[PDB]
Amino acid sequence: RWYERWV
Amino acid sequence: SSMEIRVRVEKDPELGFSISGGVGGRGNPFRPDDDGIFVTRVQPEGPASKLLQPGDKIIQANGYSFINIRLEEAERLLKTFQNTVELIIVREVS
Ligand code: NA
Repeated sequence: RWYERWV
Repeated sequence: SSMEIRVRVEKDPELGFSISGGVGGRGNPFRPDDDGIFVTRVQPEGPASKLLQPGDKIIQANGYSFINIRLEEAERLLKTFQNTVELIIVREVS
């Protein structure tokens, strides 16, 4: 699945 | 139908949003067949609140094109920028 990264 | 939005987010200390997607990446929850970089969550009381929205596609950041960019490169650029970051995003409307 898609994943997210915090910036 | 869509709009292009140029916004400045002042890091404090981060931009306050997450990204998903990227070329060769694992996709995104908004446009499945689009390998772009998508704003995914926005921190509610953070620097990007009321500026960016989930689903916004980042197409430029501080003059770097984010079209056809790898997720790791998008993330590392965004984290390396200091102070105010100028983003151009594409926002879809129903
Ligand atoms: Na702030």
